[PDB]
Amino acid sequence: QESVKEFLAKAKEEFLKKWESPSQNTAQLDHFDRIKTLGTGSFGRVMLVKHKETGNHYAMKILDKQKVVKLKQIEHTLNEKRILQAVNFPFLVKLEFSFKDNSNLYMVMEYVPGGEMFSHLRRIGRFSEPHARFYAAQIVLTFEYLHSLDLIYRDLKPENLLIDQQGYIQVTDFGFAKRVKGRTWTLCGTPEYLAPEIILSKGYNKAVDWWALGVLIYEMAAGYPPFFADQPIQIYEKIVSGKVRFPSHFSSDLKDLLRNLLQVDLTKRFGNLKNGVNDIKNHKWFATTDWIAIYQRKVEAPFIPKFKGPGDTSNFDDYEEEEIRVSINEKCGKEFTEF
Ligand SMILES: COC(=O)c1coc([C@H](CO)NC2CCOCC2)n1
Repeated sequence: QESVKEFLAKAKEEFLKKWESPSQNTAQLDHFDRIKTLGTGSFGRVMLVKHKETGNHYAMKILDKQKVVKLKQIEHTLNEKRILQAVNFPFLVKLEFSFKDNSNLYMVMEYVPGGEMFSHLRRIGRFSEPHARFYAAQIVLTFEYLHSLDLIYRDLKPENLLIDQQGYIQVTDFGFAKRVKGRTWTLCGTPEYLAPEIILSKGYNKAVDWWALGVLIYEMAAGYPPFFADQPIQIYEKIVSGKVRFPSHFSSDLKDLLRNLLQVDLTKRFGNLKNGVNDIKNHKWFATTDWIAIYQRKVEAPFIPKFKGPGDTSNFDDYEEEEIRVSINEKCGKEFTEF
């Protein structure tokens, strides 16, 4: 379709210009007031902050450089910031500022108060097929965009999808995203969502994102993921078998789409065939989806998360509040020069 082709050509042109000349050092820490910790990880945290001059709220991801190095995440953190400052799509969280100091890397992103899809899914139990399909369509369009830029996302899971004030998805956490023109090899991603070729230590490509979409759609429509087991080793055994049991309440069209996304043979997997994303967009399960209306955010969403305003944190969890300490001495300057 000429309009999609022209859209994606322009998208790549615009991405490449920012990719080749990344923005750097566009804010500093004392421009913000810290409000609340929204999430943690082994090498950083994400805090709700408020800009002191504008009053705008943001989600500030703070990465400890020394822990990034120790956990062998240097390239991944450089990927994350370089990609985020270069992309632009309705369903991707926007990076507004980035900077670094003696101790930390900072990515200041839009704050989405509706919370993670994970929370809403666990609260409701499962989404109806129309509700799952609305979110899935946004992921399909997002992956069509990312993959056209030679980007692999590699962290699709319900925790990484925020629900915004219109009830639409915003994909967050580009910590594993990478520009890859052929194959890549790193073991990363959450066990339940890993494609077989990742588990088997193969060179893999964008087809792993389409596998993860199959896992996501299954989990949204069932309320639990298809390869569920108590420990990762047992999850991995189920994944590589690819034996999947579908709830009888799944429609036949849903089952057919899922068998083609959860195809162990990556050379047969939807999204990775000659017709690319169009095998997904044209599948019967998506027959009711108006792809353009989704892109233009003209479809009424299945629900609007309850929240009081742009500063409300009620849809996020409570964490111990720790210092944001900045050393008097620069750490790991060399490793993060390009950030
Ligand atoms: C270092 O730890 C993180 O950066 C982190 C941990 O948990 C999360 C979640 C889901 O991954 N995403 C944010 C995105 C912005 O709004 C709150 C949640 N991020």
